[PDB]
Amino acid sequence: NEIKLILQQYLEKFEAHYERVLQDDQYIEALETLMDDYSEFILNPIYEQQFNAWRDVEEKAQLIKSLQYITAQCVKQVEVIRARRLLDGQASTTGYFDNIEHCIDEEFGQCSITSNDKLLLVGSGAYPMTLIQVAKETGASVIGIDIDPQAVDLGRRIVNVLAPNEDITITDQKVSELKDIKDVTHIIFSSTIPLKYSILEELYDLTNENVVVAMRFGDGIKAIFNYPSQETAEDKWQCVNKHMRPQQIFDIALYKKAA
Ligand SMILES: CSC[C@H]1O[C@@H](n2cnc3c(N)ncnc32)[C@H](O)[C@@H]1O
Ligand SMILES: N[C@@H](CCN[C@H](Cc1c[nH]cn1)C(=O)O)C(=O)O
Repeated sequence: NEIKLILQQYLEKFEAHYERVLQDDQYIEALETLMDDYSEFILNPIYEQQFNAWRDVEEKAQLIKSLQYITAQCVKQVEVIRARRLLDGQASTTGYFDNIEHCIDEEFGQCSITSNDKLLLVGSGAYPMTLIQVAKETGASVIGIDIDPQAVDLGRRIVNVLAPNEDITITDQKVSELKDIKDVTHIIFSSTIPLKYSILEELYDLTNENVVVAMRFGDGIKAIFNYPSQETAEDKWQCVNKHMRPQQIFDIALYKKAA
């Protein structure tokens, strides 16, 4: 009940900060600072307990749902801002970016992806760290898909700056449109994708029998800055590991073939 205020305050701020950042590139610092606070807020044990204590299903669910959407748009823009800034000759980071760009290597596991493997990232974004960091680290081919053309465009330009000689392709194709989906060994889903589990189910018959999927997600209080986990259809995708990260904004669920 008491916490309710904070979330509605965040929702209003994120709504205001987003509209302001679009029309004027002066309120960037404000948005980045807001996301740095939000990132810290969801990793605070105090507010986690307060959040979990709150019950009222309908109202809470709608509030979480409303927060998921606005923060989705904010992450998109914060990536665009970082992309434009790098292209303008200035590397940068934030509390938010520093949090997530840590354990991108060991999302599947330590020394899991080899040189011969091929990773597919669903929802690459304007600043595709995952593509760049995996490509340079493992020396593997990596693909990125995004429904946003701005993300595709900037993504290609950023890849060209940071990893020009690595095998990195980004398109606006869907999993069904990908020609060499059968050769894909690893698949990462971005947390903030509302159709990620819908595309998971689809990818079963498209992918080979040795494929492994890393689904980024956030349950409980993290669900305000993430789309949560879900049950998967029986005798298809099997959750072999749920990787909770108490100091990171998103957790990881590993899916493999049932046989
Ligand atoms: C900013 S990182 C998140 C990215 O995922 C992308 N995204 C959201 N939903 C989907 C989807 N269903 N398929 C592919 N990419 C998506 C968004 O366009 C955004 O750039
Ligand atoms: N561009 C990024 C992909 C987007 N990263 C976000 C991180 C996040 C989770 N919650 C809030 N922010 C996501 O995984 O949904 C990459 O290359 O990993």
